[PDB]
Amino acid sequence: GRGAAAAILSLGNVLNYLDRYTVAGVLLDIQQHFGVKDRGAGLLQSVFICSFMVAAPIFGYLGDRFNRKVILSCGIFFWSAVTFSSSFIPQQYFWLLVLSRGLVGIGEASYSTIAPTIIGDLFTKNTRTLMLSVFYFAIPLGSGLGYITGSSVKQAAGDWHWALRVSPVLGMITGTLILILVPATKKARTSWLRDMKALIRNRSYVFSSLATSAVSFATGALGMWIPLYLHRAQVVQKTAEGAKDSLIFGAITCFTGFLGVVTGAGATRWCRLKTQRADPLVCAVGMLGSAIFICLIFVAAKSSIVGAYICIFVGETLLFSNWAITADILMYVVIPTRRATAVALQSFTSHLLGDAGSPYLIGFISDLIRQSTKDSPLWEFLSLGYALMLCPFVVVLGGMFFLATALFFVSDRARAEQQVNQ
Repeated sequence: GRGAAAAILSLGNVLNYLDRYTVAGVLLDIQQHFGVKDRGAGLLQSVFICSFMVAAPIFGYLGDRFNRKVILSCGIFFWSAVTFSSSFIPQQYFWLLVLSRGLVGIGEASYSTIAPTIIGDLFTKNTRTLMLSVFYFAIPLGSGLGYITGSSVKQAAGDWHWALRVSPVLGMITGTLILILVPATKKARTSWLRDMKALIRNRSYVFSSLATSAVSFATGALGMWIPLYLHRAQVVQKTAEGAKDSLIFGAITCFTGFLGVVTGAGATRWCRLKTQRADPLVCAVGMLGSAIFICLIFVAAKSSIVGAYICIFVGETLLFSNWAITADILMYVVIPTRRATAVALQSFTSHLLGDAGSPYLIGFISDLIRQSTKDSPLWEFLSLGYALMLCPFVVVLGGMFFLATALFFVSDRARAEQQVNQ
């Protein structure tokens, strides 16, 4: 009953992230077929994330206006149909694909905002901790499966459109299953405005919000431009493959996400006993290590793709570890009454600052570098590498933000406790 409901919800989340990251696996094919440059490639994910972040709050308000199950199922159908329609688009028109990506982002935001409430409502007896943890595990597996499925469908069918055609068919079924296995779950604006007005004064919360914004920026840009960068490295070198590269990247991504969550949680646990501020400090250490390895990838790639893959592995491990700890930092620094507003504000801020227009930023820098210079495989590879060299700096800045959050942690916890008393 309820267990099958949460199972189908987790499958829907996996398919959600699969649809989200399918485009990255065949970005090269899409770019070659549509005759667009790195800027046009960026536009896709930029508009997608923009629509997602703008939609999540309106979908929360739809949730407290309408039923959760109805919203979530109508969403599923919506983005599945939109993805299938996007698969069937003439090459003459490209903005149609951007609009389809935006609509899919709207739907995926609806899901990401509605499903957690359904999971929480299903179980209240402390099983929801584990079931929500399953929901969270659905994320890295979802992204890895997106990469792998896109690459494999492209390699088998020989045409990229099929990559966008297969997933909707899987999605529609899950939607029909969502209603079948999941039972139905069972002034304020002024208060929220005061909540924001007093949250902006929270130093540690603001610094953690900036840090997670840098995290989102780096994650989005790198996860979207790594496949193209690897294929460019291969074409520069005498011997080249691209589906296998995306397969390896997706496998590494999911495995590193799981291992990184585990290692981050554990390491912050052992570090707590040494000193308070352990969670921000371990976040900063992980961020800095991720920056070092994301900088080393550019030196390793030209020598060999495999070295770049190990660098990807390490950087992904750390950059995924930091999430589970920044979450705990957030829930420490903010009081219960005002935790929902703080979570929504942090999510929107992270999406806007990072992963919203970041792919377009990388693509625009790469296009500028290619335009100023002559265009050829080596120039393309070097330009994309230089454009990606911006992400390590953002990761270092996020580590500095985590350090700042560390500096003002105990006093903010004291304020939170003294406010909780009353």
